[PDB]
Amino acid sequence: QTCKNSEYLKRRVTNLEFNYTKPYPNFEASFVHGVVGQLFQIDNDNIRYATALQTCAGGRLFNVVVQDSQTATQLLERGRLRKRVTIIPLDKIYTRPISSQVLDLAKKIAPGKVELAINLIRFDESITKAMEFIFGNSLICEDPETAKKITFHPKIRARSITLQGDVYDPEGTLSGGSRESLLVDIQKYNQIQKQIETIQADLNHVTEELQTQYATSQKTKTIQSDLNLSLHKLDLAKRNLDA
Amino acid sequence: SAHLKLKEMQKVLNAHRQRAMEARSSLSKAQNKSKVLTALSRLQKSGRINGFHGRLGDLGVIDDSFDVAISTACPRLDDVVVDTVECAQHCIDYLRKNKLGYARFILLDRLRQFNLQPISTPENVPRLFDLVKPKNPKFSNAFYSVLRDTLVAQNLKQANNVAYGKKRFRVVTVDGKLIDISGTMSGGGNHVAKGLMKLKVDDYTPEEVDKIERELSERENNFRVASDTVHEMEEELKKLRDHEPDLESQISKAEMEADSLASELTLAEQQVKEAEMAYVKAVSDKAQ
Repeated sequence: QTCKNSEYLKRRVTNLEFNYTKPYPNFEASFVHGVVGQLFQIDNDNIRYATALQTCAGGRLFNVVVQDSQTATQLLERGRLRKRVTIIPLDKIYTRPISSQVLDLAKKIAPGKVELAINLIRFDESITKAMEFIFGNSLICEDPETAKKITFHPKIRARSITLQGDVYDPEGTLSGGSRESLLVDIQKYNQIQKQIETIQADLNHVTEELQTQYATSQKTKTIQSDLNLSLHKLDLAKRNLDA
Repeated sequence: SAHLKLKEMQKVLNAHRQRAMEARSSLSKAQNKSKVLTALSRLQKSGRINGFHGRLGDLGVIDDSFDVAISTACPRLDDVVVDTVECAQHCIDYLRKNKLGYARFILLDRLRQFNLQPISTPENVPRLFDLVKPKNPKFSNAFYSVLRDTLVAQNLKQANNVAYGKKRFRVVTVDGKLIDISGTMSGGGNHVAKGLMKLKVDDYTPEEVDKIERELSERENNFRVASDTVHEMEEELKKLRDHEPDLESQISKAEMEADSLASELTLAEQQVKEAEMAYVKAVSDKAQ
């Protein structure tokens, strides 16, 4: 019922869908971890930053993770490319960190109206380095004037994001306009998917223990034939009591 | 097989779905630029705003034969060029008040300048920066901020120099193939890109998108009623798989109860003739 009544939302969550054709059957599909979209989630307070979140990922929301370089290249070559996408291998992506000193300095200059991108996301530890490559170079500021004065700071080169969806790049680049917020439906979608997977695993374990119980019940029916014979003998004896 | 066919056709729907989205996305982008152009025609004409330069495409012209090259190289030629921060902010919030589109902007006051002088480009590769003829040289440095390491290669020589030679640059092939320095695997495809600088237009009528949406909706409804019929057939199969064992157990117990009744009848039918003979031999006694 849940997996049948929740596909009207799938008409909106369509660009995040992954599609490919397996070039090599011997290749381990575990190396293709999938799209970066469903591989991570966001906590509750991120709702108040929901729109901003899109910016912090941009088109990077549509990337697929691969383990090494050669496998990614051969999958791209023999995978029957259909649409222009972007793929991220894990072996060669460099992780550029940001000095936390300037971070805490800007946090102290602007009390309260400061947030960190890596602190407002939930992901797997095994791909933390990937977060250092995508979500490890952005910041969030609430008030627009605070982000404006932070952008104009020489030493504080912060990749700020004003909650109205205003990217304050350290080089003065600024966006604006009405696009929309397609993260809440993707969050609901991946939550439904994870609960479906949990229920399916539970049902598979129940079905396996049911097959074990069914073998035990086959043996118990082998003995239940004689049990029924004894029950018929009991009924005959009860009838012969008054016969 | 029925539900198999179901999944088959529903897979097709998914394809249609995404492809429709693709078209829709393009359409949106198109219409976005359209309404953006309206601002570029209106806000600059009224004269109430100042310092509004316009778009990056309203600048120096590049060679027409490399239109696809510059189209696949960088879309930031559609960036909004303005000078002051406050004017950009106020028109941004005025556009957001009425929801008149969405794009990116750049400020001239915060444009980090560099050296626009050319560098040695061996193997006879042309630099598109020198090919541009800007009407305002003061913006040429800004071009160097935008067109960073812009080169052009061909004849599949990218594996020698563009891959790794003396230094990796953002070289764009004459047909549209781009090799980025960031290292990420750029997934290729068959997307069209042209018509950005005249020294392309793949627009479709809104009725086409409307009929695509209508056929998507009717296909979704057909597949939903097909899944409903599949569910009804599965419920019927469950009813059959529940009505088989209870009926077999009831026929077993019925034949057992019939055998018990038959045994009771066989053991009791002798009492009939026994009591009949007893009554006869009692009636025959008539001495008393």
